[PDB]
Amino acid sequence: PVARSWVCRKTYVTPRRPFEKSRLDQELKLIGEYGLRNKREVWRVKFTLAKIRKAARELLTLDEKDPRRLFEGNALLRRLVRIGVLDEGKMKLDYILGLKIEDFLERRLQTQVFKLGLAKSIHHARVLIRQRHIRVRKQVVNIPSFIVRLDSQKHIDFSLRSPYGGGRPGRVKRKNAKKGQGGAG
Amino acid sequence: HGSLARVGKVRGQTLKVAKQEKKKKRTGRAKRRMQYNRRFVNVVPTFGKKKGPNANS
Amino acid sequence: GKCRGLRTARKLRSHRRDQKWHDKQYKKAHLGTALKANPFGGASHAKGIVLEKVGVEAKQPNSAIRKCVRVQLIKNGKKITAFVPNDGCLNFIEENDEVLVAGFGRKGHAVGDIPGVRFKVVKVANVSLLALYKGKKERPR
Amino acid sequence: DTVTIRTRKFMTNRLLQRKQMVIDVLHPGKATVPKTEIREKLAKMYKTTPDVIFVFGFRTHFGGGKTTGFGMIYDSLDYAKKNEPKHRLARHGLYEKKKTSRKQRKERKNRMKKVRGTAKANVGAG
RNA sequence: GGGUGACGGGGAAUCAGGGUUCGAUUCCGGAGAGGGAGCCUGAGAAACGGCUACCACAUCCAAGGAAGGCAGCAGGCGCGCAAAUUACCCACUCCCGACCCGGGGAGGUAGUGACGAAAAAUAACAAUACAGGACUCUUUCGAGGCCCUGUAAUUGGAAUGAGUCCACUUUAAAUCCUUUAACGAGGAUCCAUUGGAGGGCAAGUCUGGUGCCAGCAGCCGCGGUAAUUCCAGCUCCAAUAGCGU
Ligand SMILES: [Mg+2]
Ligand SMILES: [Mg+2]
Ligand SMILES: [Mg+2]
Ligand SMILES: [Mg+2]
Ligand SMILES: [Mg+2]
Ligand SMILES: [Mg+2]
Ligand SMILES: [Mg+2]
Ligand SMILES: [Mg+2]
Ligand SMILES: [Mg+2]
Ligand SMILES: [Mg+2]
Ligand SMILES: [Mg+2]
Repeated sequence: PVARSWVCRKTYVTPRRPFEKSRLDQELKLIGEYGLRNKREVWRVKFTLAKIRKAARELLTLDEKDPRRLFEGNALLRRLVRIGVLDEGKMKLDYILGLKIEDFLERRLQTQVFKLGLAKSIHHARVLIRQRHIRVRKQVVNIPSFIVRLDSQKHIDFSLRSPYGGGRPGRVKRKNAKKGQGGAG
Repeated sequence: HGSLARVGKVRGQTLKVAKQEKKKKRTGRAKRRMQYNRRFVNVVPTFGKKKGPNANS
Repeated sequence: GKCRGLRTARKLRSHRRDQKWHDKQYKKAHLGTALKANPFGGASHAKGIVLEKVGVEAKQPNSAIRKCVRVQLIKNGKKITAFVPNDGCLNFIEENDEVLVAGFGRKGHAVGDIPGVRFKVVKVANVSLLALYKGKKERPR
Repeated sequence: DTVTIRTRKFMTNRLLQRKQMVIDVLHPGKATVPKTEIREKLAKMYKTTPDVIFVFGFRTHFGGGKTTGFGMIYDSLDYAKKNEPKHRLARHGLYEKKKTSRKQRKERKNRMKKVRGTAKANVGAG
């Protein structure tokens, strides 16, 4: 007997037909567009979407004006709106099924860095985010997969305690200044 | 019947060769970038009866 | 045809129970038989002492000597002809030395050219044969 | 000078004889303030010395312009050496402990089971 | 009646709808303390870190006698394909006691730990030499560049953690993360791997060796002197801190 959780789960599903070709080609394209690290990063999004679609289906199988559906569906829609995937006005559950990977990728941090100028190419963007150069709201978001809430998009900019965001310059520029001071001068 | 003699015949008398040098190859995302770039943007040419990613005449 | 009626459950469920035993794979897994016969007494692998290096001749259309190892298992006392895979690998295996043996992928059925060989040598004297072939580890002395 | 401090979730524990609250430290550009400095700043804020102020459980956030942790202000030291954990007093040396080290105590008491009555023997033991 | 690679359940794994299999294993219930039996105390035991026998193992004996039970926690032997430190602490959670104060291998804390799960680095940008193509221009050749992609020169400085390490915090005391000073990148370096490249099935009719041999090959097969299948080098492909059996 202990404290301790043991409550976990995989964030993804591996594909059955492992060399579909058209599947591989599509997934690669998705890594290109949004400078993703690896295939499993695609697959975890595919899995998250799939859950949502699974919920949408289940709610649709229920009768309309059943409290279970009305509550959960509304909550699922509000959740999707909050991340800036579904549009207000388009909130009525049958629209969830008509939705795609591309939308979920688009609202990463790595995207909304690159999207709001800030980066200069998506691979730059991902590096920045890793290197503690951008801050969402007030926290230095180290992680690119950080799905940016629609609410909290316009509060994405550079980290205050950094070179790019107006602060102490990084160690390389400091080294070159010391070299020019003592070595050259 | 049949002897256990020649055991490692071909592994033995093969001509040994040095494994060359080239470069520290790109890894992780960088690799995947590079492979994306050499299917979808760099080449995309006028076709001449199908392609071959390890082709050789 | 089918029993079908509403209060049949039992009839249906019993007949299916009866017929399951003509499903070859089921019978393998529910009668003892195979677990009795398997020298790996329901196990993925088995250690066992090598007691002679023995050439198996390949089955008709392919002509080749195979270079097996007669193993005796530690757990059971049963004997085996494990296939020593990869080129010149037999020379690593010297007599009376502690090999780990696995299945050959087929779960009792022999494989390809080899007659009567369910088993392949994995490790030699607690080292791993792949590693010796590569030239990574070395046989201790 | 440039730290700044806040006091969140303040409570007046009349019946443990204390004020007690969540200290929430702003401290951008510096390396998580030590507890001595936090106490002294709390003392000038609450006008009741550093002696009766006991502070702990500071956890810095990510990025590093904010730590958060619990603190409390007793009325007097006489009270704070009564309803207070011993380690937290010894944290600033005012109720230190013995250096017997558990295991040795157990071995001593496991001998003594061996012998009856003799107070001198049971004093001896080990 | 026999069997069970049978403790029951909650639950777990697969899964369209059905099912199939698993559930020694942290909660609940049971049963047991080498094996069988008998009982004292007690509200509660047919107790085993209580006793009495027998059996089976074993330990001192001055040989008359005497003591013993890790399916507690560490650890050993052994068995095996198959499994962690004789670590620190009563600070938390609870328990027990006559008790605000004592005790707790219950419990917590580190150590080992690729069982498995989450996140996630191994480079980014720039002008160059260039190499190309939607636009504008040009009969074509050539050019103007919002657009851009590959290879180089590391050419250029900029950004950075891995790491080394004062200090704080953490903590029972520590560690770890977090915070943070100071050092800390030209890849010859801080080097990504495991499996493939005839089909199934993503990817060489390339080059060298062997010649039904050695060997590969889950299956179909390849090997008998132009091997797309063997051993090698080169390139390429898949997944990637993982991937094979
Ligand atoms: Mg049984
Ligand atoms: Mg239980
Ligand atoms: Mg009992
Ligand atoms: Mg025992
Ligand atoms: Mg008993
Ligand atoms: Mg015991
Ligand atoms: Mg293991
Ligand atoms: Mg324990
Ligand atoms: Mg993992
Ligand atoms: Mg590396
Ligand atoms: Mg294939």
